[PDB]
Amino acid sequence: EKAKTALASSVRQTHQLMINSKQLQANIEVQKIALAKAQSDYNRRVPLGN
Amino acid sequence: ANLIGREELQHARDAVTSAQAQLDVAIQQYNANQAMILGTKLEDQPAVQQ
Amino acid sequence: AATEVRNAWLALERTRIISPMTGYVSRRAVQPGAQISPTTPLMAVVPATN
Repeated sequence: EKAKTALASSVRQTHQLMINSKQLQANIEVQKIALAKAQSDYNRRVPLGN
Repeated sequence: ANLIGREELQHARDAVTSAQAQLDVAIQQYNANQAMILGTKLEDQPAVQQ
Repeated sequence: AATEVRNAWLALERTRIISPMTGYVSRRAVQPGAQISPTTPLMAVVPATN
């Protein structure tokens, strides 16, 4: 029974890591949105500068 | 109706998308740490049985 | 964890001693209530052939 409990705990921890992956993907998405905005703002300034 | 600048609307849409990304991050943070508490009852949790 | 569970299962299943021979029981020395170890002689099996 002790060994079986250990197996269950290990399975749960692995599942937690797999979820953390998705969390990091969401963080990537927010950073990408920020970059896209900062890029859009700059392309409005070049024609004025010319 | 062509009243406000386009960069104001762009910044509104970007804000909405960023907020959605942040909510996704929060939901994922919750989904992890719910893998540990899968078992409904406190007495049945793997740690206690050990 | 699976390796640890398999070792536990083997240890549990080895609680039934099995005879590796088709013979006859000669010098029994094990009695119920006895405390035995992997070195204690329990009985003997002597084949009737060869």
